[PDB]
Amino acid sequence: AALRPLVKPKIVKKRTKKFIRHQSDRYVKIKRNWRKPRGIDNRVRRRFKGQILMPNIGYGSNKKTKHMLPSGFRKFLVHNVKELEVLLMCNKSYCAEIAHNVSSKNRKAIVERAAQLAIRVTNPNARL
Amino acid sequence: GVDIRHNKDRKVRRKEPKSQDIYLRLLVKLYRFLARRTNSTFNQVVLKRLFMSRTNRPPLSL
Amino acid sequence: IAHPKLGRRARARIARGLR
Amino acid sequence: SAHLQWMVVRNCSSFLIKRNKQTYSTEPNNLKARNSFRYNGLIHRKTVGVEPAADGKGVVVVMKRRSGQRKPATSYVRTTINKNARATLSSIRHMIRKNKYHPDLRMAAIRRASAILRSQKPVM
Amino acid sequence: KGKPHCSRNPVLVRGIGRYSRSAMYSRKALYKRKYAALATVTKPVGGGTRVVKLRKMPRYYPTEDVPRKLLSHGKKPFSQHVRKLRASITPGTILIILTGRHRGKRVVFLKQLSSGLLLVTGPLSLNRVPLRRTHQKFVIATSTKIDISGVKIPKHLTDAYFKKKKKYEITEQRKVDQKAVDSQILPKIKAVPQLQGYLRSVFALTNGVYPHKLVF
Amino acid sequence: NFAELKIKRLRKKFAQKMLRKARRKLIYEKAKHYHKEYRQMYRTEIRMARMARKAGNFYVPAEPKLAFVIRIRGINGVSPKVRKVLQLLRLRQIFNGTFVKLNKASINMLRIVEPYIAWGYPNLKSVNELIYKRGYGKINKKRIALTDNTLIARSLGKYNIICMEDLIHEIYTVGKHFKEANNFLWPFKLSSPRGGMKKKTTHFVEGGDAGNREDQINRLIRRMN
Amino acid sequence: VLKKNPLKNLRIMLKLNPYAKTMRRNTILRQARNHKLRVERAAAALAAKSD
RNA sequence: CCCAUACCCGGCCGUCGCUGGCAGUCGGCAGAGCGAGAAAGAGAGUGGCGCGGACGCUACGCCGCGACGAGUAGGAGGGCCGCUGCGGUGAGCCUUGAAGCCUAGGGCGCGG
RNA sequence: CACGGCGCGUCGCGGCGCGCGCGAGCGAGCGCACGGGGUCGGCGGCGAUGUCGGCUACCCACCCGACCCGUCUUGAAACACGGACCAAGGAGU
RNA sequence: CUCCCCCCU
RNA sequence: ACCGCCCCCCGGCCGGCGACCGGCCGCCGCCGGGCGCAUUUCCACCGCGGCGGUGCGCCGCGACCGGCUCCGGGACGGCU
Ligand SMILES: [Mg+2]
Ligand SMILES: [Mg+2]
Ligand SMILES: [Mg+2]
Ligand SMILES: [Mg+2]
Ligand SMILES: [Mg+2]
Ligand SMILES: [Mg+2]
Ligand SMILES: [Mg+2]
Ligand SMILES: [Mg+2]
Ligand SMILES: [Mg+2]
Ligand SMILES: [Mg+2]
Ligand SMILES: [Mg+2]
Ligand SMILES: [Mg+2]
Ligand SMILES: [Mg+2]
Ligand SMILES: [Mg+2]
Ligand SMILES: [Mg+2]
Ligand SMILES: [Mg+2]
Repeated sequence: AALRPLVKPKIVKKRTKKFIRHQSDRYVKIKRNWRKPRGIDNRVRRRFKGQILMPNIGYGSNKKTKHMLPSGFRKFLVHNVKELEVLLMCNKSYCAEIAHNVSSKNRKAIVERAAQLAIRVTNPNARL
Repeated sequence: GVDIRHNKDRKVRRKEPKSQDIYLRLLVKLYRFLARRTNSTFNQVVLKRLFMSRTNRPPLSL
Repeated sequence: IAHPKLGRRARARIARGLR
Repeated sequence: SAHLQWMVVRNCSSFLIKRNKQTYSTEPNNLKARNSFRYNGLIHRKTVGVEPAADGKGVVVVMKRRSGQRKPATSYVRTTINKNARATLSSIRHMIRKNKYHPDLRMAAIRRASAILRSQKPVM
Repeated sequence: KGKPHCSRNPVLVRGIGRYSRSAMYSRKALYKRKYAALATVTKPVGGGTRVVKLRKMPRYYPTEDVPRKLLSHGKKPFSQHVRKLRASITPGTILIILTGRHRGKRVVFLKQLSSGLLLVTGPLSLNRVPLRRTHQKFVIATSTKIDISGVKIPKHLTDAYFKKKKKYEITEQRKVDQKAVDSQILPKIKAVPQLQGYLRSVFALTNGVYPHKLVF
Repeated sequence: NFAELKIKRLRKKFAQKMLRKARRKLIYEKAKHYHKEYRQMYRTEIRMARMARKAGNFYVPAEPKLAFVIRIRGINGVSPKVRKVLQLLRLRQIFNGTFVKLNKASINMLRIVEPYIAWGYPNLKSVNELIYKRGYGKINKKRIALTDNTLIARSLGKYNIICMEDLIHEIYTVGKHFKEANNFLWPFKLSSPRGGMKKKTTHFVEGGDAGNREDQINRLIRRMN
Repeated sequence: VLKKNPLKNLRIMLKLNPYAKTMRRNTILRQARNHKLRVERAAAALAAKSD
């Protein structure tokens, strides 16, 4: 029975696959990170049929559900206890995440404070 | 497909002062409100001239 | 009658007559 | 004045934290903990704050006084309320409304007080 | 005061009346119908008296709340939806259940219920189905009918009666109601030759026969 | 106080309500008169043709004054002159349509762009359906769907057009302010012709769809809207 | 504002043009009367043919 | 009868235009409007109980309507994209484990 | 029949049109809906060591599509040139 | 917010 | 010596003390302590109780309303 957001709308994504850089499968030196091809003969650049799609602004998600976690909350990164009280009034829509550098000794305190303050934490048992 | 041209689609006039100082921006806030909630066009002209650049606001002699 | 200016008195007339 | 220092501090505050497409404000007397002209607790002459009591139970309400604007030591008056939730909220509401003291923060102060109170109640 | 009269115009078509504005002004006889121009309770206490305020303020406001909704008109709860029935379905008709546990069993239909479900039963003495509800979409209505206009079914049975509770035990009330209905239904179907065996049988599709071709 | 102010509020409210009722009655009677006028016009041609036949002579009806034009070719590869005429006629998109009043200038202008348009003489029912279903108004340089009479009444109040009936009557009869009414009317965006076309490239006379079809434009409209 | 079709929405059509209601009422009544007249005339003609 | 990224209807992203709207959060010290076919005052005046009412507004913000969106050479804008160092600031993080590296784990962003 | 009061009625052509007063332009309630964008005040099942959910990402299968990039060029998949692969460095200061 | 009449439960 | 400007003292006005107040009085609010003593006030639990808001663990179905579409069946009328 985790804490639930104020409203849980139906998140719809126009696309879920990652945008793969052209010819990144043929070579290891070509990273998967997207780069717009600029060759004069490039099929991907010229938008030929059955080729790798290029990211447009048209794929942008709607503003109402943008950046929402599947649980319905929005992420916010915290490093210590004091930053947790910032989310006191952004309670029913914004969840907290402990930064990976935080030691377990402080992590337990942060998670217990969040338990008091009724703020959801997406990684509450990250060190046990 | 629509038979139109997009060359002059975007107008170039200034929406806000390029300057970054705060006093002029406060004046701009006040005269924005005055222009949009008053029918007098003097406020509109003054706000437009507030937006302008230095070379477009030449000094006036006594 | 439908004219806002000249039809005011006629509108008053029919409104009172309905009573 | 007030708008002047707001223009000064809207983007260059030590209390400003901006990350994850968000922005938050940190200074003490700021309900909702967010960067805005209304809720900034250091700019306005009349300011309301709600904090948890130093003791484990209760709520401290802080009101900015009118005279000592440039005297930080004697500028805030603090009152501790330690009662049931309904009467605590009623007292805060009366203090905000019947004093005509920054009425736009009435609901924000009530919401923040309610929260602090719940936090103070033992967990399940 | 004044007894509420019925509407003076029959509905010609939905949303259009038979008589016009002047005909209505005449029929209503409006030419002679002209017209012209809590939160506190005092209680004694053993002190004195206290003005207790019912509807007291809440002791907790949530961190944030959703706004109201815009108003819409054409949307009504399921209780007062208008109920539709297929023309081919009349009391005393044989239906073929298509989706229940009783797949393809020929069943006699009795009454349309209040929520739109069909109150159906083939006497469980022969085809083994009790008083039951069935959606009108999930049944095939064949063109064979018996005459049940002269039978009485209890008025106490309804959707509240057939609503599921909470192992399911059949009640003596269920048994007696089923007996009361079937004691009148069975002789009617026994009059028609070769109808009891027809109801006992189960509908099925063999190769070479197609629903769009075969008529029922 | 305000013992008079409160009653004045509802006095103003009642005055506005009575004004609205009077306006509704006015437009209702104007619609009835327009229906009578349409019936009269329809029967007059029949009467004249009958009397001419009885006398043994011929009655040539008046040349139509209103035409409907639909663009039936794309944007790619258009001669500059044809492009300019299409821009002037406000057909910048395939399966756009508009009304044109007829004279020597309109005849020659349409002749220039015959291969790109299908045009004809619209029927009263066609005008009604086009105005009611696809009719949007050009208010404040914005395409606004006409869902209330006040939108028409403001843009064309000075020309005594105050509702859909005035707009339709003025368009169909080519009134004194037909130019203003048509310009206020945004170009119609018609769907593709259900059932297909015969042949887009060639002329209607030789079995195609381009060019002038006298009254078959109504058949075309029935499937294009 | 969502644009509904006046040609299919009776009250939208009435909002835009009130006289449409009287038109539709008149045509419905006229059609019903004409159909009744034709039916009775056909019945009388059949009776006369039988005679 | 079949179907294109064409046309029609709908949703969503963005751009442009309206140089559009909002400082009116005017509350027991109050009275909750400026959508309504018609340039302009819910004009001011003088004589015949229960103490109560959501969100807002980083105005470089928020909100509403329309139209539109191909692109080499090239031009411009925005990047809470990224790398290294410096002045400030986070009563920041860290041997109860930083940097770096690996991952069939959970996610965000159109993308970096 | 989107007709409905009384008057003074010429505000008038012969009555209709069409003006001036009538506490002076304030009657109220309920109800239904083809009425400024969907609701149900409607329901049914399956859930503890074998089952429920996991767009994407791991592997595999199938149908459709699909020629290797960069470059000069009117024209590149080219029987045009550079390129085995990987790491680091590398060019409008 | 006038008054009657008719029919079915 | 004269003129201009500025600082200080005194006298008289105007304005502000919301980038800048003290005392007195009045009104209101809050807090601490008594008065108050339980048909008031508060805390916790139960009902498969109701209203309102948000949602269903997963898989499904139905109903009516509206928008946009494709199609079918009737009936009426006009030029003819
Ligand atoms: Mg090329
Ligand atoms: Mg386009
Ligand atoms: Mg340009
Ligand atoms: Mg071509
Ligand atoms: Mg077809
Ligand atoms: Mg050609
Ligand atoms: Mg569209
Ligand atoms: Mg582009
Ligand atoms: Mg790997
Ligand atoms: Mg293939
Ligand atoms: Mg080369
Ligand atoms: Mg070249
Ligand atoms: Mg060679
Ligand atoms: Mg070479
Ligand atoms: Mg080589
Ligand atoms: Mg490198």
